[PDB]
Amino acid sequence: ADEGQARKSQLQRRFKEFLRQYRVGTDRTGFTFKYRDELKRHYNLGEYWIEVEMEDLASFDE
Amino acid sequence: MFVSDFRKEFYEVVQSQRVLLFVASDVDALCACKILQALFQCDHVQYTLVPVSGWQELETAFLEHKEQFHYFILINCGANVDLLDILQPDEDTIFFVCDTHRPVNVVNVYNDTQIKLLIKQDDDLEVPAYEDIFRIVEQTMRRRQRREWEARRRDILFDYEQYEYHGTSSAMVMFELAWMLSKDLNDMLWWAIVGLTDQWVQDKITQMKYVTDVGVLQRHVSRHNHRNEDEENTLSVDCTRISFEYDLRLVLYQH
Repeated sequence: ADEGQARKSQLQRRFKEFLRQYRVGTDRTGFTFKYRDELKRHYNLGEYWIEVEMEDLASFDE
Repeated sequence: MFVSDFRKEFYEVVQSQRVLLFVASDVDALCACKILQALFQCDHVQYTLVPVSGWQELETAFLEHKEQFHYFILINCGANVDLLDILQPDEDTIFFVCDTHRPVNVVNVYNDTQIKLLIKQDDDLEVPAYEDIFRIVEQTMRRRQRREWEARRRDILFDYEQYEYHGTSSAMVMFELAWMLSKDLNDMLWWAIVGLTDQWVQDKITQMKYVTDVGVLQRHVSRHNHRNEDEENTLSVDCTRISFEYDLRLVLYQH
C-alpha cells in the first residue's frame, strides 16, 4: 500500500526521463530530440497527443 | 617486388601525387577501399575511384586514364595473372597490388621496377627460386642440358600454379598501415573486422587462420575500447563501441 505510491513515484520518474532524453540520428550527421519536439509542435497546434513507439521505449529502458 | 615497409615505400611516395584506385566488387575490397579513402582525405591526396568488375572493364578503364596519371593502385585484382602484358603499360608507370588471390604470378615477383606488392611475405608463400623458372658439338651437348632445364620448368610450374586460395584480407594490411602512421580510429577498425569476417563468411579461409586473425584483432579492440575502464558511465552513449562476443552461428537472428 505504502510501497505502491513509492514505486509509482519512481516509475512516473523513469517514464519522464524517457520522453525528455530519447534522441535519434547518428553523430556524423546530427541528432534530434524525438518526443520533446513532437510534444511542443502538437501542443502549440492544439492537438494534445503524441505517438510513442514501443521499440524506442524498449531500447531506452528494457 | 615485395614492399618491406609500407610507410616509406608505398605511402610516402603517393603522398604527393594524383593516384588512381581500381576497385574490384566484393565486401573485402569495399572495406579495403574505405580505409584507404579515409587515409587520403586526411592528408589531402587527390585520388580517383574507378569501380571495375572484370578483366574487360579493367582494360577499358586503363585505356582512357593511362596518360594523365602515372601512379596506380589495384585492390583485390591482378595478382594471380601477369600484369605487364594485359595492360601493356609504359615504363614510367608504377603499379601497386594489394590483392589476396594466390599464388602470386611469377614474373610479378621478379619485376622490381613497375609492379610493387603490398603483400606481407609471411603468408603461406613458397615462390620458386629465381633461375629455376627464368633464364661444334659442345653447343648441342649443353643445349640438351638447357632443354632439361626447360623440362624441369614445365613441371615446377605445374607444381606451383595448381591450387588457388586466399591470404590475409586486404582490409587488414591497410589497417596495419593506418596504425603505423598513428592515424587509426574505431571507424577504421570496424572496417577491418568486417573485411576479415567476410572471407570466413564466404568460406575462403580455414578456421585456423580465421581464429588466428581474430586473436590478432582482439588486442586492437581491447586497446581502443578498454581505455574506457570505469568511465563507461560518463562516456557519450552516441559514440561507437566495439566488443568481443562469443555468439551464435545463426544468421541474422537479431532482426
